[PDB]
Amino acid sequence: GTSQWLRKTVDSAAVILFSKTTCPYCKKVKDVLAEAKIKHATIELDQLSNGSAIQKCLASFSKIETVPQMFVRGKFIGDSQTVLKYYSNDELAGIVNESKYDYDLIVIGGGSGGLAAGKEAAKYGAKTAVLDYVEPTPIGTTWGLGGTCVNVGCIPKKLMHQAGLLSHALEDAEHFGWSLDRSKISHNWSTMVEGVQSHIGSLNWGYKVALRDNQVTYLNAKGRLISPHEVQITDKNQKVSTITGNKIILATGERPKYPEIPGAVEYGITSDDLFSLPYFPGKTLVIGASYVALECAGFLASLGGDVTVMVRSILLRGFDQQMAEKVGDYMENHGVKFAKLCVPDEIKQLKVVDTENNKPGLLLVKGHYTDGKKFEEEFETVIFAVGREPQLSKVLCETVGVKLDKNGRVVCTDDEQTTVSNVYAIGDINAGKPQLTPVAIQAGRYLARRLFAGATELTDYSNVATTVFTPLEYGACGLSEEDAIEKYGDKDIEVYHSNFKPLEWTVAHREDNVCYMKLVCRKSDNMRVLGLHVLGPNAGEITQGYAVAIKMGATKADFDRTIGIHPTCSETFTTLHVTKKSGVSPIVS
Amino acid sequence: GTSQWLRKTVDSAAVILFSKTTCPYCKKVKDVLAEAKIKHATIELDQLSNGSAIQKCLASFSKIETVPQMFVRGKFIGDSQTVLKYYSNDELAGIVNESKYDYDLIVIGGGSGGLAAGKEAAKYGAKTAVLDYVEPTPIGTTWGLGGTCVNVGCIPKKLMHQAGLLSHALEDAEHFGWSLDRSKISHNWSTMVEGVQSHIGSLNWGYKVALRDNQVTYLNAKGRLISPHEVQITDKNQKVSTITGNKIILATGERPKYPEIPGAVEYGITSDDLFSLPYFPGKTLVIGASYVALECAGFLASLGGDVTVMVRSILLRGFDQQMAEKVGDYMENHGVKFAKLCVPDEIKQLKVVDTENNKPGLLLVKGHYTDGKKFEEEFETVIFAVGREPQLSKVLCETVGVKLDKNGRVVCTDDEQTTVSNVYAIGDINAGKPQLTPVAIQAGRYLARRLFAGATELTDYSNVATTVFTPLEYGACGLSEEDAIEKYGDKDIEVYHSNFKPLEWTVAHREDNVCYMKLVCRKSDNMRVLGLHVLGPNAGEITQGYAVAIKMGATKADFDRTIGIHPTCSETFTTLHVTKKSGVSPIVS
Ligand SMILES: Cc1cc2nc3c(=O)[nH]c(=O)nc-3n(C[C@H](O)[C@H](O)[C@H](O)COP(=O)(O)OP(=O)(O)OC[C@H]3O[C@@H](n4cnc5c(N)ncnc54)[C@H](O)[C@@H]3O)c2cc1C
Ligand SMILES: Cc1cc2nc3c(=O)[nH]c(=O)nc-3n(C[C@H](O)[C@H](O)[C@H](O)COP(=O)(O)OP(=O)(O)OC[C@H]3O[C@@H](n4cnc5c(N)ncnc54)[C@H](O)[C@@H]3O)c2cc1C
Ligand SMILES: COc1nc2ccccc2nc1CCC(=O)O
Ligand SMILES: COc1nc2ccccc2nc1CCC(=O)O
Ligand SMILES: [K+]
Ligand SMILES: [K+]
Repeated sequence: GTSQWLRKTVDSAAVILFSKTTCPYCKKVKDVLAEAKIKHATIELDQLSNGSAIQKCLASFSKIETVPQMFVRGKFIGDSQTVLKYYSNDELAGIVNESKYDYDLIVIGGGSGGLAAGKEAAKYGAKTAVLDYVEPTPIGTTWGLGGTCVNVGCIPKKLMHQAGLLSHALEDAEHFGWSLDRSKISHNWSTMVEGVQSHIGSLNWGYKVALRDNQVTYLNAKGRLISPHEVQITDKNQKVSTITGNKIILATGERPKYPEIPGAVEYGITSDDLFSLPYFPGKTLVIGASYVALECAGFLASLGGDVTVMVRSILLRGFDQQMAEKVGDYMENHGVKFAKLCVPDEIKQLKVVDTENNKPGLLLVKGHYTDGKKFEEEFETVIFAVGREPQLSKVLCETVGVKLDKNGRVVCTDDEQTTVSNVYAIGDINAGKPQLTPVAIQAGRYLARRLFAGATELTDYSNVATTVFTPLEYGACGLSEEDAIEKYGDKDIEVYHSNFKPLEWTVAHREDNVCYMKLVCRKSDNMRVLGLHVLGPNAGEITQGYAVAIKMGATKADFDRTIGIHPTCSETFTTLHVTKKSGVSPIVS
Repeated sequence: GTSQWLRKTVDSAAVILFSKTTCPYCKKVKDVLAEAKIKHATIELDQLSNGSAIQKCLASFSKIETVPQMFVRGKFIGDSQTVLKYYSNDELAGIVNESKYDYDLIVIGGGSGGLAAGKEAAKYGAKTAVLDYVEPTPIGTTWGLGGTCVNVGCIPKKLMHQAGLLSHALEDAEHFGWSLDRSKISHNWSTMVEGVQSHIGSLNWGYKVALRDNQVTYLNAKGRLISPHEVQITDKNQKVSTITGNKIILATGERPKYPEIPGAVEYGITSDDLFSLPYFPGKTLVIGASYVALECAGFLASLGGDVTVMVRSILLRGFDQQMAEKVGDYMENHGVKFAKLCVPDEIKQLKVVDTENNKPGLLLVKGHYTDGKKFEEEFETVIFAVGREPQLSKVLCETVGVKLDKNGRVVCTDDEQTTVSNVYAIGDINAGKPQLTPVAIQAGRYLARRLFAGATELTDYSNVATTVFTPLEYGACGLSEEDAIEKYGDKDIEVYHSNFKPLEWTVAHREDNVCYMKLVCRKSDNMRVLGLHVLGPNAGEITQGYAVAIKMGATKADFDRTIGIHPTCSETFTTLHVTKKSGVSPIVS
């Protein structure tokens, strides 16, 4: 293992120093490198149990077993005397910059994964380029650096969710003694969008500054991988050039799908357009039943919108269906209409968007229900939320030899390596991985450390917690109840559950027995918690800490022995006792 | 162990059935007991690794080793034939009700611990009485069943905190696009108190119904333990009688202290009076620096109050002092005034409370600073928050033989047993234990199960998480940084930390680099997390789940391997990297 590790580490590191913490010669090299502004990885052999074995293996590359040893791009450069020789002769700059390639790393895609990977790689002296380009939506929407989450995903969706939550805060404030005339209070969509877009603008700028401050080259250019080490770039002026890189990270993400019906591309919008929409959507139809569809429907209804969701089959396919039903029931009871078992056939235009006075157009949506009844209703805005897909050319990928699956996603090893050994894929294009921002960031930063700092830690994609930011939020970590029963059998599954009522909801006259949580446990494995599920306010804050306990193998007894914090929603997890097998109601007084 | 356990279990259980899950004779006894409405504990010997040993030990009490075996108050009553004989002869009711004592359990105190203990004991057929009496405050305030938390603690404090948070929600709503004229919005104290008191009233009633539905006797009476098994009760009419009990649970809690200065008792109030105060406090002085003092000052300031806190030395003594400073700094920057290194000398009355128009009086407070300067300022309300103390007669406790410490709290074994072996103490009077509602409830329910259902599980009082519901909340679990350094030495402690900014605060134009979290870790124990600390919104929701991971022995690597939920405040715990030893700033972009 030690020999294989050392060979890979030496081959891939841009600039790396083998050192010991107590080694004055090591300190002298560190001081020279720091004076010369040369960034590098450092491995302290006296902080590794196999450090003595590593020292002996180093002689296979350098012919010495002493520290310090400095390497550049797979070549031993010297001990302390040799490094100080290069410095004193003004040779050291030329040596640490010598490469077959323009860059140690080229990241194609400046989103959650690619910016994380690029910034982290640059810290170890990898000469890094990040390419980002935002192909416009069909109506011409575009945005700045930072990817889906920053511009058209997690950040603006959660801000618009917060504007929706503040609706309920205005209602609650009267019950808690605040004197306000709600009959005279309205929401202004464009004022909210201006706020959200000013924050996004601060992130676009922040990322450009962060790349500049890490000596990363940012190119606003479309990248195409044309051979293992060569990236063709096309700038805004349609000027084409080629740059070369040692390691390549594909981090190009996905874009919204459209249904293949007349009028969809011409008259509908997607989440890409919604978060900067210059006009209030008005009476809205959301087609789809993903977390995006329900999140978007939810905040638009809480901002005073007339909202309908058109659902082909079920809500939140792949999530726990009991929890998905409760999420949708809350929405239907709080102002969202559902056209269930219904699909669209055509969108017709009745009015064009007013691009001068910022008002929506008008659309006729024709569809049909499974019962044979026609759907025909006017909406001001139609939002498709029917899935996202990667944008890689299947032909070009095959030419370079990067394997894709039938969905067009990249087939990777558990260390993000593609079938082209210097090329890696992270984030939403990595086939089979949870499509989440913190996953892409951990994958990118951990990969950068393996490539350029001799790290071994892999990303753990198991039991990744999530939250759906519907009007009543849904947090989960681990298996759905149905998936646990399919895997282990009904006889080996115990489910503990309870309704609960936030204290905040009492004086506000909100519902009893609507917030709900459950633990899905394995009887034969000491009642191991396989799945945790919570429907309630602040569900992401609730869920996150339990994700650490589940990663560690938490059992029901671990939950029971922990004392609650009172008064909280989360403390209910520490006192669950009603099982589903008992048939006793989970409702509470 | 098995023999000692069985003897204690048989001696203390009111009604207990030794059974096996697959035992038709056992089912017949269960069916008779259920028909006769006889509640009991059940131990299924085939669900215990030492069940076969227990069966053999049972013959020391019953002369048989078969199941079922039924016991009442330490006496073997019969196998299946004998129990059906008693039933068929109408003798079984008289047998299961025969005792030397009126009650199996008398709980003195109907608060967090005592109601938890009493309800749980009654489930196993313990004939239970709960005594509760609320001695009026000096101004005559009293309230109903449920104890400090329900009436004058956690429940109303967190509701008034929520009313305060909704102030900030009104401010935030304008930035998120809501059109409201804040210059015309005011708070009505009495409307909020009416809401809070209607919820408390629903809990007072709920508890009385819950005790009735568990066949618990509720006496609104002051109890005094006059011998190990005899409780003298004094009813509202000053009528005195004696009831007897097998087990006694002392669960009498604490009441606020007053400083020994002129005017304090006559003109000041405490948290006991604040939560039902019929008039707005108006310009308020809070004397003290406990979590109660700061929680109360905090919500009164957010409800438009002119509030000053008079601090003798430090804030939140016994909490992490870095975190206490940040808590107080946030308050001082958001409308709370602090009179630091100051003590009161006298309260003089300037105006009497208007009990007809619900307005406060007026008070002159005279005190002094450590620098020798006089304090002399008028306030409408003066709230003392200078500590709480138990109310047990030191003389009577000595007469029965219940040992108290120098603070008047009860000295208990790790199973809540006092120096009088049938008498137990739970909750705030249990010397050395965290004074928290969920602690009292877990202690009471776990004790009831040991007394009456043969349970062995003890309450774990280690690493109990807390939250201070100041305007910016502070959640913690485990050691303060200073206490970790005192225990293990500075060289063995590593502290990871970061500022952070809630996404909710961006568009709302709230502060960068004010919310803050840290992990206090032990270097020599695999970077074991000794203490977790977070200052930010929803800090109780954030902290609770990590308390399970800390109970399980979480390390920094456990935190790092877990993936964040985005966008949340809690996810910052999964990506901490800045150490205090590095000297690198914890501020973030
Ligand atoms: C509406 C919505 C809400 C979401 N909410 C959440 C949430 O709350 N929490 C969460 O964790 N996740 C959420 N997600 C998922 C999250 O946005 C993604 O998992 C994350 O953005 C994926 O990051 P990535 O680096 O794979 O790609 P992206 O962030 O999509 O970045 C890829 C970038 O590469 C660019 N690019 C594409 N092709 C090229 C090319 N040839 N050359 C150069 N650049 C190119 C793209 O235009 C883009 O800028 C949400 C997604 C959406 C759509
Ligand atoms: C302002 C404030 C805020 C708090 N906030 C929180 C918080 O947010 N979270 C938290 O976990 N904890 C909080 N606490 C602590 C919590 O209230 C206590 O830890 C908890 O109430 C203790 O329960 P207990 O059963 O020991 O006693 P108590 O709840 O005090 O109940 C004891 C009862 O016995 C009665 N009694 C006394 N003597 C006799 C007698 N001789 N005969 C009969 N009855 C008698 C008392 O009047 C009372 O009704 C707070 C406390 C205060 C004061
Ligand atoms: C994963 O996407 C789907 N998978 C399915 C599998 C089996 C049957 C139907 C399915 N429908 C969808 C996507 C749209 C929908 O939820 O109806
Ligand atoms: C625990 O209560 C205190 N302990 C102290 C110990 C040593 C020195 C002073 C102390 N003061 C208080 C209570 C009031 C205060 O915080 O000043
Ligand atoms: K518990
Ligand atoms: K992490």
